[PDB]
Amino acid sequence: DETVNSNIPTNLRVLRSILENLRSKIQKLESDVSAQMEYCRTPCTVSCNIPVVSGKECEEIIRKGGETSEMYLIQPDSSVKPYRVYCDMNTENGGWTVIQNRQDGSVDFGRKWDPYKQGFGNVATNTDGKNYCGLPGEYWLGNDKISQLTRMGPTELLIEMEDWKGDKVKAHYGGFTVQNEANKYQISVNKYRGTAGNALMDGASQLMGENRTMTIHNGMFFSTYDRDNDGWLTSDPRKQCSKEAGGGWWYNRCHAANPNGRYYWGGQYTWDMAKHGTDDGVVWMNWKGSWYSMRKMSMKIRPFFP
Amino acid sequence: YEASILTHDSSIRYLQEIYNSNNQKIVNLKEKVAQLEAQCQEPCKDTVQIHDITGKDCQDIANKGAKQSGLYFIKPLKANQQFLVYCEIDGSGNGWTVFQKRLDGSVDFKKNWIQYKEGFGHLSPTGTTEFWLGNEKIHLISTQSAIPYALRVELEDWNGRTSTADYAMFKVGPEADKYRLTYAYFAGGDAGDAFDGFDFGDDPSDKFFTSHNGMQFSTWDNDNDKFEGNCAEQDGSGWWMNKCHAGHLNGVYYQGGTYSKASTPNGYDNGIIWATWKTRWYSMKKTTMKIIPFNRLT
Amino acid sequence: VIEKVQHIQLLQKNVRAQLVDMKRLEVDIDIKIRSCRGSCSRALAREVDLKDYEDQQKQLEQVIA
Ligand SMILES: *[C@@H]1O[C@H](CO)[C@@H](O)[C@H](O)[C@H]1NC(C)=O
Ligand SMILES: [Ca+2]
Ligand SMILES: [Ca+2]
Ligand SMILES: [Ca+2]
Repeated sequence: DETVNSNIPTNLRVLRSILENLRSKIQKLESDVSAQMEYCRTPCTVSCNIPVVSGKECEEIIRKGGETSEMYLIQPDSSVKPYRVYCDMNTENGGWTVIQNRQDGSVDFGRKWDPYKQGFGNVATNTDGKNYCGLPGEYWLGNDKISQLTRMGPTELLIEMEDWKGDKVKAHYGGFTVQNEANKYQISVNKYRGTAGNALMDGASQLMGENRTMTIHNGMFFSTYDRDNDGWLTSDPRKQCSKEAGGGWWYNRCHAANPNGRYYWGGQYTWDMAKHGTDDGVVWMNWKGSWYSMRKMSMKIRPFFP
Repeated sequence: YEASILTHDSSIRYLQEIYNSNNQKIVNLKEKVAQLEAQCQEPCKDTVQIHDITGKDCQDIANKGAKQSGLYFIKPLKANQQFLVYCEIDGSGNGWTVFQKRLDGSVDFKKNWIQYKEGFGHLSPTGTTEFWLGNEKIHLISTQSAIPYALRVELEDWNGRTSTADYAMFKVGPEADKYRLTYAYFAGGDAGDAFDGFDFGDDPSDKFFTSHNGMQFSTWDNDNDKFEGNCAEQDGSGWWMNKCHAGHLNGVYYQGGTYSKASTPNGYDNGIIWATWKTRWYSMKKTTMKIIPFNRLT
Repeated sequence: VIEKVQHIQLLQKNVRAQLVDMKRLEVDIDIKIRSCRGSCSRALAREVDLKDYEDQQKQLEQVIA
């Protein structure tokens, strides 16, 4: 009316600033996407000359002389064809077969079921002008292969992560197994020890009761945004633990940690940044809490020798 | 400065025109984004690939159709698992399985028994890498049920000059016999039969002390030489040592090829030498050792 | 509430929604662009400034009141 009618004008001026501001940020983004689309008319490339020494997996290779950490070819079993993998031969006596690796966000992890089944990403890359690929790329080996390796015999799992401030903690599991596809790659872990927090077996430290329990991954089934096999038993298509862009993991209701989450730059991220407000992203609540995305995350396995 | 309260209806109806417009563009953008995500699921293209064609050895494969050098998977009849190798296929259609390679010194050859048994170094589609296939593999290949094999030794100096030494009925034994090297006879070659021995003049037994036919393989951690001391160790390598050598392809890689006695705290002649061709103080610039069924060697 | 004073209440929420939506699109595009690094010849080097979005939000929550 009298003075309240003064808000209206100052108000129009505000929104006017925003709506015309955003309309520009959009222009910016559009420009940005068109550029990247052009850079994608051609791919990135690698030249990974294969090492001579080979074996069923990294442990056998290091016992056969392979002492350098790089890409190796392994034939777990004679039925299946040999495949490339990265071997960590330095970390804790080496002989670690890397099955999962995050470090820079170069690879997409929010994929469907089939790709998590076959594997995806870049295993290795060429190091400072060298004919062999000595550094690991970001990748998921593939459920089938992981299931086969862990079953070959007693297998232990080493999970490593780093925050955006340089800190590092580890998660060790003396026993680790992943069943085959018919069993929805059901996971089983045990004999923990570390500094990262036993998120897989216990659940989120920040939670209490049935909540700290429904975040337990041990014994869970594997799910991808296009294949629900989680702990949420309902018909509400809005409660599933893995939504579009989200990664495949051993979700319950829903998680304590998710090494396969979206790679948020910087670390801290909020609900209004996440595609669904849900908190996807390389999480491990037991150490950095709920809305923090690691800078480095990796999963390594090694035959367990008492 | 706050205008007419009558413009508000158009002004208000204006922010809406640029609001829905914004939402519109955002939708197309998201579509554009969907398309981008599609062009970013693939992995970097690896130049180095392996052919599918397999066989008992490079020849078996070459015959099957393969026509270009490159990495392949072979499985000799008696082998447990199959293993990758570097096949060389010429125009005449001869599949040479290479098991030793030198060309830059990037790969250290001062390795132990196991490593020399299992193999070390890297395989490359363009045969531009150094390696040792592995005594066990070489053994398997050269002792396939009733198949005489032939070993060709190719050298090259720091002047673009090459030479070759061929050996008929090449064979390498099993670990039980320390991968003993053996052959029927020097099948010729301008490189020279360095395996038969070489007279230096240091001793009256030189020839005897430097012959390689029949010699077992040695590494510092597994002395099998004909010397009261350790050949493989002194030279710092793995090889069929006698006392010690006349032909030694797994030697230290001396850049320039020319080295002397003042090259070590003992004056050892531990380089890539082959007495019949150049002097013992000349380490080759390149070295390749390949085999192929004798019944094919012209 | 008069007609006009009611058409504004609508927008205020609308923009607040479109702001959040854009803030999200921004992060989504950043993540996806970076994930092209492992597939395409190169990746558009960039850096999002959530700050401007963080300011326009409050700057709007205040004027709504
Ligand atoms: C479990 O979650 C519900 C809803 O967020 C909450 O009310 C309850 O307190 C939680 N349980 C805990 C940790 O007390
Ligand atoms: Ca995807
Ligand atoms: Ca469900
Ligand atoms: Ca001796």
